[PDB]
Amino acid sequence: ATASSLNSVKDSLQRGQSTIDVALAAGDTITDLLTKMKEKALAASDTSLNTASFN
Amino acid sequence: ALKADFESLRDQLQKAATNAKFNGVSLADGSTTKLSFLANEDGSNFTVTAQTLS
Repeated sequence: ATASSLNSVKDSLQRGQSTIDVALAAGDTITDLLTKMKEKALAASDTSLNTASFN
Repeated sequence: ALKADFESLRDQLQKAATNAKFNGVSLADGSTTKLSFLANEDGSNFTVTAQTLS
């Protein structure tokens, strides 16, 4: 009965690995958008741009 | 005649000083005291003091 019960534990572990894989797949694009946001802000910090570039 | 040419040159000088600008900003017309261009990724500036020529 114990050895049969272990299969559900393996299924739960595999389900948790799948959930973490989905979270990492989202984190890739989240980090990329954060990098592009830092680029846009660091470029906007310059005072030599005209108002249209800042907008 | 020398006075008239002197006044015409002063007007052309003021015009050329007015036209010294690049995409709406300048270091020559006196519209601003300085421009702070980027120096590093953290946002530190490389200041360039304006030199008015008006």
